[PDB]
Amino acid sequence: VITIGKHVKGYHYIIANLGFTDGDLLKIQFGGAEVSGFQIVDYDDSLVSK
Amino acid sequence: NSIQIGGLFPRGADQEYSAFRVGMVQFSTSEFRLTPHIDNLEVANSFAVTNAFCSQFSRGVYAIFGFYDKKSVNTITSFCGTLHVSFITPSFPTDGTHPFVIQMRPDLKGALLSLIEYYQWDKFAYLYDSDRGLSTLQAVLDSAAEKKWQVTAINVGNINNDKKDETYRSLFQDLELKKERRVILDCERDKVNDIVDQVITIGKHVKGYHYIIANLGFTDGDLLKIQFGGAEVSGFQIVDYDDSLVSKFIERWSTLEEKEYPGAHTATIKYTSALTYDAVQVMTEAFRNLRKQRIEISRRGNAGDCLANPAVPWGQGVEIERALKQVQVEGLSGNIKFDQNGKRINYTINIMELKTNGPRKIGYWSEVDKMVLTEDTVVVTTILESPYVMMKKNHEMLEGNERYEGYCVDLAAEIAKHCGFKYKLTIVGDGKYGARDADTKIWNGMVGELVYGKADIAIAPLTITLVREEVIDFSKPFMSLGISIMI
Amino acid sequence: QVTAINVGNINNDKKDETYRSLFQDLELKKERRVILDCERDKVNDIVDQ
Amino acid sequence: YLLESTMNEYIEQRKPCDTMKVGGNLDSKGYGIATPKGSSLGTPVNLAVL
Repeated sequence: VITIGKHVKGYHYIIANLGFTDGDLLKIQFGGAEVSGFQIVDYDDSLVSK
Repeated sequence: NSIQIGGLFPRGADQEYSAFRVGMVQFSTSEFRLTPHIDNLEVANSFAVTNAFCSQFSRGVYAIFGFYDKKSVNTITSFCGTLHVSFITPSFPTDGTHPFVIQMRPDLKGALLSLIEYYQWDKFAYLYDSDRGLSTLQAVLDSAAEKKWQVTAINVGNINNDKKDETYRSLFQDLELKKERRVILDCERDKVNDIVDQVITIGKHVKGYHYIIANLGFTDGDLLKIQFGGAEVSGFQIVDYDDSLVSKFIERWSTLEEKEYPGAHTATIKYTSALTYDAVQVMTEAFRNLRKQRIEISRRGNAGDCLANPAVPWGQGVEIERALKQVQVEGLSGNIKFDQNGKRINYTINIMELKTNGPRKIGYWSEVDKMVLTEDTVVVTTILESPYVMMKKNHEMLEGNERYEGYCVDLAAEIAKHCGFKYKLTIVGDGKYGARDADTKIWNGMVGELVYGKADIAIAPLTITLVREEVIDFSKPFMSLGISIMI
Repeated sequence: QVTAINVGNINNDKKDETYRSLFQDLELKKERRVILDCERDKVNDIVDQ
Repeated sequence: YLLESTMNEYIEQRKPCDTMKVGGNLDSKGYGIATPKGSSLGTPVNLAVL
């Protein structure tokens, strides 16, 4: 997507699996296209943080 | 005849050092020998340039090949003026008239200025680097006043690697508030590859943007990562691989050994190392020409140190540079013709542009002529009718193809450009609209140009009829009309 | 909107034709505000012009 | 003098003003771009007309 340049503002993506922060995501963090997703492991929980 | 010269090479300048030895093997001749005596150093430390200069001058040399940098260039140009030792170099051109300095790099600033009006730019930014001097910046700031530009020049060199990514976002977020679509990058390899990696990450290489990588290696850096973006990328290159003498080199260059020549087994060669190979031809050509004139300049008297009070030249050094300036040979970049100063003239720079298949070549540049756009329609038959096509009151005043105007003339210009063509209106003034005649069947007027193939397109108030439809194709009707009575 | 112009490379033969050359180019734009970043030898040369 | 309708309409708005379109249309005809039979440009023109 990046190499053809299809992550600028106007586009939208939904990564439909349970790891949204699992894959590399920095390379589209600053593009302009909004990226949504799904995650079950919340690191804000204490038992996860432990 | 072992002519001894000297070498001042930067630390980590590996491919130039290999491209040095390639000419030392090929351009070695049977009748004399060139003794390199190469030293290694860090080129920005003017102490380290100095004692490496005075070491070889204590050894005694006839010429010195080596690199300089911005923080050491005046250490070089002062010493070669003083001790009269000629200096051949591929680095950036010194500004001024310096004796004993052979710049192997061509100037760029005319070609860069010539390119901008070709794209007809009025407002752009200019990301520059301090490492190669400020000469290219000073030229375009001279040029921006008289030719009405709005140059937003931003220095970019003083950035530390711990905080690169935070700065370049803050750099280009400023340009979006300015709504800058056009950018000239003016750097070496590494700062281009850094910025292009930051252009991609923020996503600023889609269609609508345009870049000009203003140095002599356009295919030198990695370019695949913006080949498919959408933003048009232009650039400058002196080493054309379509030339046979280059192709003879590359097939020799690609076959070499890595541990014998680091960076040799590649498909391309960088312009810095390209001129490194080109100068060894020029260094060899002098001592061919020198003994051909039989000017024996063997100053076997001991040169002594560089700190002589007073420092004294040696007049056979005047003999050397006149041979060095009077050399016109052919190399990888092209015609190598010098001035009295030491700068290059009569050279070519290939204006290249990046398409999806790769780097193409849209022409070359010279001193005598500007950008020579070395690349590699329809003929409108109509008639002037009000308000379709009308003869302007500025007939002799306004020249060109806006000499006719009207409703059809706008719609002819709409229909040529959305399709891609450019119009050529030429009116056959016979007056007849034209039909298939009785007893002879000759298409008379506008159809006489169109059916008989003397024109291609016909934008005109012409009626599609049955016998009209058979001979030639038509478009859709402009408007719906009818036969009307006029009294 | 900065117009930066090198006045450093001006030589003594062509002063009254070149110092007249840029100010009319300023006057063709009507530039009204000038910063001088020079040494006093060049400053008094400019103020005389 | 019978002629084209919008050609007759243009002279009526131009100001010698002594001309008059009377009645209405007596036919239906079409103003189309004459292209060669099997044109090099016609099929791009045909959409760009539309």
